[PDB]
Amino acid sequence: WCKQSGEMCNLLDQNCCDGYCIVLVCT
Repeated sequence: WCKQSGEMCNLLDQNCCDGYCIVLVCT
């Protein structure tokens, strides 16, 4: 269950598909 790079993410518990969470959106 990955998160599209650009969806709602978390700065401590993010789970982007293969990038990182900045501010409030995965990349």
